[PDB]
Amino acid sequence: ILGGREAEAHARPYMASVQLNGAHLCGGVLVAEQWVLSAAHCLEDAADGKVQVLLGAHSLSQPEPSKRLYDVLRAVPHPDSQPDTIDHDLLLLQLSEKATLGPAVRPLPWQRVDRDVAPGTLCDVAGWGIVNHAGRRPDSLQHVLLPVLDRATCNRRTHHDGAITERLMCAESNRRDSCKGDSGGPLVCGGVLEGVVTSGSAVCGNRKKPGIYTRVASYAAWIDSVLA
Repeated sequence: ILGGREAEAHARPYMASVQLNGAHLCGGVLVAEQWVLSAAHCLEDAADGKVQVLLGAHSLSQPEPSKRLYDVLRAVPHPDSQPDTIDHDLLLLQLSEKATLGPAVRPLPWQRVDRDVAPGTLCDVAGWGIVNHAGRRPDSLQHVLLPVLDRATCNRRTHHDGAITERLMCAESNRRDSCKGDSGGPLVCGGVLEGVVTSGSAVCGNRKKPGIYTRVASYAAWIDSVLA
């Protein structure tokens, strides 16, 4: 997270660290007691390759009562996701067992009605992604507040050139943006999960390139069917 701030420890009890071989790979959001939502590309490339999810965490390395590592029973990427596209870039992970809920671990309500988030709404995105252009990554969770950018403006050639579908959304990324390792992370509006960070970035904070987030409401049907 670029242009952010260390978050209050465990103030976002839904926050997940999706992990590969003991290292933070991606953000994630606990959406049901045994299900975490993330990005499909976090996993694409394959793995062979131990995937796990850290819940109740603030610091990735330091001891905390609420920290708990879960093995993953099944990785369900969205079947229409492709390793070379930003489209349908969602991944569901069933935990080895239902999560132990508490002040530091709680599922987050997500959006099921397929309407756009009003442009100008301030939404909260958190993660352990790189914090500067030199590529340094935080030990503890960062967050930032970003205004939602209208899709029309986000589709201008200078920005993303018509690529932002009705299934995607944009947030302003002028000095403040989500970066590499923030993928799969949650974009949260008024206490409700609206976005999942897609593939970005490392080219983090270019205002001419807004942050792209997959709209969860667009994949409500899919999420439910996997969860049943």
